[PDB]
Amino acid sequence: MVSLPRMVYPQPKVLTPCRKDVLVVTPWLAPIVWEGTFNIDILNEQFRLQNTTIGLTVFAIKKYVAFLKLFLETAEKHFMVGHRVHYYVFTDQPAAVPRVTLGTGRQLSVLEVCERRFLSEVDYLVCVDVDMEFRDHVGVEILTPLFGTLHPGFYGSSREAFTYERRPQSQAYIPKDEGDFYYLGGFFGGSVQEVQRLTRACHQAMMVDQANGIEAVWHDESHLNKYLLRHKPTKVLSPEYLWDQQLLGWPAVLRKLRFTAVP
Ligand SMILES: CCCCCCO[C@@H]1O[C@H](CO)[C@H](O)[C@H](N)[C@H]1O[C@@H]1O[C@@H](C)[C@@H](O)[C@@H](O)[C@@H]1O
Ligand SMILES: [Hg+2]
Ligand SMILES: [Hg+2]
Ligand SMILES: [Hg+2]
Ligand SMILES: [Hg+2]
Repeated sequence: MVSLPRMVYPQPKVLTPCRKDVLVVTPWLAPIVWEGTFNIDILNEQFRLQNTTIGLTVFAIKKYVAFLKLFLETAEKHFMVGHRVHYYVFTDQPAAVPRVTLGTGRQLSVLEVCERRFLSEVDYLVCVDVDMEFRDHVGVEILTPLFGTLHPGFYGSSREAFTYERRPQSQAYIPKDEGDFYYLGGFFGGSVQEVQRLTRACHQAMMVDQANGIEAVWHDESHLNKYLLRHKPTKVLSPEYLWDQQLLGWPAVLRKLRFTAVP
């Protein structure tokens, strides 16, 4: 809304692509976020001017409460640093949640296991798994009305290979000739409104399947892929945002491993 201040930085080169080894924009013109595609300084400016508040949700149940400490600490070093952050930890063990020191402007809410709440406390919801750790920068370059992340195991495969729900009896069914990408169920987000619409669409889809006595091959992840097929995300994060180094190594194509799994 408000204008940006004087800024000095490398002039974008029209005849010089940033990256030439990967697709940096989808067929529906949504950027695909890769290191080297964005100037964080510009993006930080734009989002700070709007005093943007990002909500980060995680569900730590049972033995998973153990990953909270590493998760929160690493997030404190790489997640939306400089912006307002609100962590929402949904757990079945409120007292097991570790006491993590948070930077200023960042807070944490423990929810023992409504929506209207999210609409008033944050501008964006980022939803991920807890058994993870941040290893590098994960910032506002990902914020958009709706985004999904490319699965680290199929980002170089053809649709026919994707592990979509192939049974026509499931609401998550996707034929072999349909599909843009295979998105990860453990890293998606967008505005509060768009994220609730997605989760509401999936919950209903999952009920219909249960009533029909069937469960999608990859559960939640199967429905997400179906919803994102019909509602193209406004931004797609590259595999840099969710990788398993132990299981997949470190390809030259990935200049950074931002969010990874904890062996
Ligand atoms: C992250 C490694 C990618 C390649 C392994 C296959 O990944 C699995 O893919 C299915 C869908 O086809 C599900 O998404 C599984 N959850 C994926 O497992 C992955 O690997 C295991 C070991 C865990 O790290 C899991 O979190 C990963 O998604
Ligand atoms: Hg969420
Ligand atoms: Hg869905
Ligand atoms: Hg769901
Ligand atoms: Hg979902």
